[PDB]
Formats: sequence, C-alpha cells, structure tokens
Amino acid sequence: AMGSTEELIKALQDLENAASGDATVRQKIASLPQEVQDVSLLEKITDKEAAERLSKTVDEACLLLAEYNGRLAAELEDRRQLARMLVEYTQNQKDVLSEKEKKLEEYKQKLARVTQVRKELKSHIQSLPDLSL
Amino acid sequence: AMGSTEELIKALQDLENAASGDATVRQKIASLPQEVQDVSLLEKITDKEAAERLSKTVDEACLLLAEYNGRLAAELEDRRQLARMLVEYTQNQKDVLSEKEKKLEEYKQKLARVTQVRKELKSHIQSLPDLSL
Repeated sequence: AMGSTEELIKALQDLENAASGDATVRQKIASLPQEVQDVSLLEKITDKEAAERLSKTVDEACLLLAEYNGRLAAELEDRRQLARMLVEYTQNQKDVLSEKEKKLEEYKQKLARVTQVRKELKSHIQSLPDLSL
Repeated sequence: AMGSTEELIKALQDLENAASGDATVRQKIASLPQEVQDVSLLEKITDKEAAERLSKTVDEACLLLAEYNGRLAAELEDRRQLARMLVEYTQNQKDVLSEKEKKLEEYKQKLARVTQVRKELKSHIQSLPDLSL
C-alpha cells in the first residue's frame, strides 16, 4: 500500500543496488588518458596510424561516458523520489505520534478512575454485613 | 552502520511488530464494564459478596491497564526516536543529493570535452599522409 512503511522499506532497499556498478566504471572514467579530452594535445599527432587509434579510443570513451551519465541521471531521479517519500512519511508519522499520545492520555484517565474505585471499594467492603454470622 | 540505511530499516521494521498484540488487549480494555471505573455505581452494592466479586474484577482490570500503559509509553518513546532518525536521515540524503548532482554535472562536462576532441579529430585526420606511396 502507499505510502506505507513497506513502500518505504522497498524504496530504501533499492538504494543498495544503486551503488554496485558504481566505483568500477567510475575508475575507468577516473582514468582515461588526457589525450581523449584535451583538444590541444591533437597537434602532437604526426602519424595517421596513431591518429586513427586515438580515434577509436576516443570513440569508446564517448560510449562509456554516455552510458554512465544515463545511469547517474536515473539514480538522481530515484533519489528525488525517495526524498519525497521520506518527507511524506515523516509528516505522517508526526500525526500518528500525536494521536497515540492522545490515546495514551485517555488510558491514563481510565487507569486513574479504576484506581479510584479500587481505593474506595476497600473502604466500602467493610461497612457491609458479613452475613455468614 | 549508524545512522545509516541499515539502522533505519531495522527501526522501521520494529514498528509493524509493535502493533501485533494491540487490538485484543485494546478490546478487553474496551469492554471493561462501567462498574469497575465509576465510583458512583458503588452504592448499588448492598451485599458484601457482590462487592468482593467486584473487588477481584477491579483488581485484574488494574493489572490490564497498568501493563498496557507501560507498553504504550514505551512505543511512544520508540516512535520519538524514529522521528529523530527519519529527520537526520532526510538531511544527510539532501547532502548526498547535492554532491551527486555536482558529480554528474562534472561528468557531462567531461563528455563535452571528449565530444570536442572527436570532431576536431575528424578534421585533423585528413591533414595527415596515408603513407602508401
């Protein structure tokens, strides 16, 4: 049901497998030769044989980064949903808290009253005939 | 491991199973006859024997209400602690949110620089000799 405790737990648990693939591809990008991102390095290629391999390297870095940016974008959208979920839920919990407090004060009233009948009954139990005699 | 997603999941699950015993003891208290809580009913007792049966009844209503109020006061302290956890956690999540936003924006920056190298490379390759005669 929404937006209940189980909902929140499931959404909380899908943050675990939001890491996973993270730091590895993150290290592939973390590296990446400087030649694939600095255009000013291009003047140093004086060989078509070398220039064509930078071309292929560059191509696949382009694919790595595009895919990763897609995953990151999705994770951020998920985090915003999880945020709204948390906020709605803490907001509901404050209500539940207020009502439970009231219920408890109602049961303390009931306990007081029962306690009162108890005390006065101890008095009232004498003052009556023990008709066995 | 505090505090921390794992922490919150555990505290979250210990909320479902605090309502377990609820509705039955809650229902026994609900049906507590008026004779054990109204001191004004005591004068309708004109027989020591009926007053003593009442005395016993009253007594066990007293234990039912005291133990239930103890569990309830405890539940309320746990909910207040969960409140504090939920709130600390939504703040740390807003932090993580901002850092992930900046991180991604930096990876889109890197994507653009790579993109620029791709184009200038497509131009710069026909500027070199295909040595083959």
